[PDB]
Amino acid sequence: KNKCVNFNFNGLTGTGVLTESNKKFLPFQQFGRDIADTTDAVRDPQTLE
Amino acid sequence: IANQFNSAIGKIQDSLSSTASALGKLQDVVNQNAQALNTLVKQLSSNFG
Repeated sequence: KNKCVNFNFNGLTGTGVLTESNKKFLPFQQFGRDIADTTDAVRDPQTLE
Repeated sequence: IANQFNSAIGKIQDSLSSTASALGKLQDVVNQNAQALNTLVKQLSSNFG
């Protein structure tokens, strides 16, 4: 976290800096999207944060 | 003439304090440029096929 990485979450490849979010996903959600229709938050599949 | 000028400047302060829409020409420029930057962001959501 807090470093620039080439992430891949469940095939969602991308370049970004990860950070601990306060966005409250309801149980059924795994990705959150921006106004530009791009993912700006994700649930980690091993640690459910 | 001095009292009339001083009283007429008093109405400029009162008008600009009272009515919301006085600077409509300038806010409409800020609104047009912001609406264009928002339309340009929303267009990243288009599939184009």
